[PDB]
Amino acid sequence: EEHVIIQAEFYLNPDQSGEFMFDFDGDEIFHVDMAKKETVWRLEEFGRFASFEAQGALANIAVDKANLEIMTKRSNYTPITNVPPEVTVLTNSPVELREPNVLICFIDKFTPPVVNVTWLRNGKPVTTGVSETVFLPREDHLFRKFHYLPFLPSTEDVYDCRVEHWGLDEPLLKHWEFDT
Amino acid sequence: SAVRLRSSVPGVR
Amino acid sequence: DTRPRFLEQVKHECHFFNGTERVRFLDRYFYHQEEYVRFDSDVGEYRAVTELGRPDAEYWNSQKDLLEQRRAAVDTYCRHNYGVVESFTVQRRVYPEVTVYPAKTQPLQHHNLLVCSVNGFYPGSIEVRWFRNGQEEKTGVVSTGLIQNGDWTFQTLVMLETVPRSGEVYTCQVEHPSLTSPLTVEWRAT
Ligand SMILES: *[C@@H]1O[C@H](CO)[C@@H](O[C@@H]2O[C@H](CO)[C@@H](O)[C@H](O)[C@H]2NC(C)=O)[C@H](O)[C@H]1NC(C)=O
Ligand SMILES: *[C@@H]1O[C@H](CO)[C@@H](O)[C@H](O)[C@H]1NC(C)=O
Ligand SMILES: *[C@@H]1O[C@H](CO)[C@@H](O)[C@H](O)[C@H]1NC(C)=O
Repeated sequence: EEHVIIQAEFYLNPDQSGEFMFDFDGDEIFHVDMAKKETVWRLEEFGRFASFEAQGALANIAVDKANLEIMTKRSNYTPITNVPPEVTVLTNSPVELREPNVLICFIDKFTPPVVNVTWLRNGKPVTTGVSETVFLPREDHLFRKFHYLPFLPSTEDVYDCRVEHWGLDEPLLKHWEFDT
Repeated sequence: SAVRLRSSVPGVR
Repeated sequence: DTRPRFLEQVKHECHFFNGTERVRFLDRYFYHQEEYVRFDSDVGEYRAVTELGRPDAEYWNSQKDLLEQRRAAVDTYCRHNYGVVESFTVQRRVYPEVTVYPAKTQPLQHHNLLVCSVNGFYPGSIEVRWFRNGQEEKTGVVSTGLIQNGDWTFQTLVMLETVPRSGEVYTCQVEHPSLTSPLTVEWRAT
């Protein structure tokens, strides 16, 4: 195949979280903000060329919720087995002192799709300028997710991405600091 | 141009 | 929070071969990670994947209207959506930025690793090769592999283990669909 486009949905109990997104070759085209009932394009340019009626996603998620009820009963209430994430931290670009860069925390191969992620700078939580993706589907039907932190590289700062997941006994910290 | 969804189907109760 | 979790997933998949010349549609339902029922356009009806999906396959297959919707999906859904998004997905081309810098395998030793950092490209298909004085070096090459950045760009680091000698010129060469000829970056010792 040359390309694959997937409309991927999930609903999770008891959290009552439901997601709806389109994927092209492993990248997100858009997702629907369920609470705001709005289409969120992954790159802003996408929305100048295409549209999506967010309301339609809500109806599908409602069906998925009802289907989850049915399937939970059919399975004799067999719950999901937690699969803890693999976590990697990297930069967007080669690091140069005081040249703006971005730390990426890649959280991969996990389920259920619930995680707490914190960026730490010198052991302290930081939130200025941070961003993140929704939960993205994998071909093995686990999930992946990205978190981002713009930063100005210095010899004085160290960073960690701290990830909490029910499959982990303790939070996972992955470190980054300026090399040499 | 509008992206179209594919509906999800209610299962048997 | 130790409460048990229960997950339903649905993936409506469109697979494209040679543009939209050949298209396959899969309608897939999952409980946790277990696919339990699917419609494959190659077949034209729902089929249970596990015992859990048998009731749905029979029920859904009894709905002629539903089946005709699904049988038309390769056209009304897959080919349609391909047309809508192709200009910024299928046709997306972003050329790589290429940087070469030296590194060390062990702290005490002289620079003995050359890193070719290839950043920001799309799509994922890429070929990176190392050359020493115009001759390709295939030994001592290790890579991160292809890394998705999550923002419609990729990166990869391709390292060459080598002991640079004075006078030598190393070249990292990159081929990619966004390029019309190989992109090369040289590094000279020292
Ligand atoms: C993410 O962190 C939140 C805390 O804000 C966790 O939510 C709480 O978990 C504790 C532990 O069982 C419960 O007693 C609370 O009732 C939960 N809610 C709140 C508002 O505190 C959540 O479990 C964490 N998620 C993961 C995946 O670790
Ligand atoms: C649930 O229990 C019933 C009754 O024993 C059994 O027939 C059925 O196979 C069980 N389902 C699963 C998914 O184990
Ligand atoms: C791809 O599609 C074109 C028509 O657009 C056709 O001429 C060509 O034969 C197809 N390729 C193959 C390998 O069949």
